[PDB]
Amino acid sequence: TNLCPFGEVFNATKFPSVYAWERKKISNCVADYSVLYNSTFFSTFKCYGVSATKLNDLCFSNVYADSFVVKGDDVRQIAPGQTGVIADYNYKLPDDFMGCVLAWNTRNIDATSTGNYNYKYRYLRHGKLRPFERDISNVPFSPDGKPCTPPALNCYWPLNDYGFYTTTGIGYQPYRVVVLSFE
Amino acid sequence: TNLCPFGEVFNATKFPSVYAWERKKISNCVADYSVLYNSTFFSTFKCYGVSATKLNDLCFSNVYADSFVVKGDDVRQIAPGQTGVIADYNYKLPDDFMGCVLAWNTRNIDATSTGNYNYKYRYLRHGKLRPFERDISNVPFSPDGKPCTPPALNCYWPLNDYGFYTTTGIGYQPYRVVVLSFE
Repeated sequence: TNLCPFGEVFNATKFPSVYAWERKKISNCVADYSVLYNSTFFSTFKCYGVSATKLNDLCFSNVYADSFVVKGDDVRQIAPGQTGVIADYNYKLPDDFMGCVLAWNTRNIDATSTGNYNYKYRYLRHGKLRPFERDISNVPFSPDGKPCTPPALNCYWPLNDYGFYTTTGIGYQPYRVVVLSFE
Repeated sequence: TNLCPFGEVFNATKFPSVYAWERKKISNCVADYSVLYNSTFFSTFKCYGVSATKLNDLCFSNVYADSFVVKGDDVRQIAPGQTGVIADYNYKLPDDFMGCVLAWNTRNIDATSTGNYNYKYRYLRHGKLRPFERDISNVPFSPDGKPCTPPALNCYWPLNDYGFYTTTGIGYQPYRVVVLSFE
């Protein structure tokens, strides 16, 4: 009884911004993938920290699922040991990560001809994130560390919008991402 | 009844050369990964053609398993859409591949300080292989296509040995590869 709430993960109408990534717990449930929508085709499906003795982990029966959107060229940062703005300041996996990263192109729902700017990422921060840390503040940033009031000079806004347009290359298109941690 | 022949696949003492890659069918059985070896940790675990409604394919219940050895720098050729000597002349995945590619570093058992030369690959051929095609011939090769009898000019032997040494970078180290097709 109780089927896994994978629909809430893969088929959610809205996905979070990566700076505001969301986690859902999946445990103590039966998996029925037949009640998900068809046509969710993973262009990335990469698993880390898996051993032959623990191949049963790919049944996904006890899992945390983290969801967010990035641009295509940033999907490579959702891996252990990566650097760049997403890994450093938004969503960080541990080096010893045990889990899988799934991504799929969502140009058709997440991009517009006029530009969808609803998804954001943090580009400035005082410190990189530890693994599975999350920062949701939107506080003026000063390089020197001092508190800071716009329009003061050397005072910056730490988030930047992705701009998702319908007529750009794949590296600039939106990807929904789900990271499953074996647990 | 019947526990999966995964031991035969993952735990074999000798692996095939990639030109002479081997296939094993795994179906009508229940998995017991416990008897497999601890210490087999996959440095590559990448799945292709998966969709959300087919996530259960990752239980690996009905599956062909292809095994062989390549060097580290060649593992990237074991993916859909790749070119190079291995993809072209040894082992070809189709563009529409539905399955997972697993690899792990085996310097410890497949490389020697003196050089292990038991693993081979084809480096000369007239034409690229079709997906899942296997060529185990070893007849002399002429670039003009004509029949060939060594020791004549423009006559060559089409297979080369990998040389696996203990004291080399990871790109030159041996990797055991298991490709699991959801077929």
